Amino acid sequence: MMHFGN
Amino acid sequence: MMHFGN
Amino acid sequence: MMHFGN
Amino acid sequence: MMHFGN
Amino acid sequence: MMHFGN
Amino acid sequence: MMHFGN
Amino acid sequence: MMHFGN
Amino acid sequence: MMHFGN
Amino acid sequence: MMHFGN
Amino acid sequence: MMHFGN
Amino acid sequence: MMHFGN
Amino acid sequence: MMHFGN
Repeated sequence: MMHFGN
Repeated sequence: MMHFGN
Repeated sequence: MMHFGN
Repeated sequence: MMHFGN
Repeated sequence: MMHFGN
Repeated sequence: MMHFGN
Repeated sequence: MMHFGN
Repeated sequence: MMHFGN
Repeated sequence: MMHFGN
Repeated sequence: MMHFGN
Repeated sequence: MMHFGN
Repeated sequence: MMHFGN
């Protein structure tokens, strides 16, 4: 999984 | 935001 | 799955 | 927003 | 499935 | 923030 | 199921 | 709000 | 399940 | 808020 | 599970 | 806040 956030 | 997952 | 959001 | 999924 | 929204 | 995981 | 609301 | 579920 | 809210 | 779960 | 909140 | 768990 790859998560990109603030 | 981006979420790449299964 | 691929999710693109705010 | 974009959701690509099954 | 592909969903494009606000 | 970025999280790359399984 | 997919629900989109306020 | 968005809810994607079974 | 995926839930997006306030 | 986002909750990704089973 | 992944939870993102305040 | 973020919680990644099982």
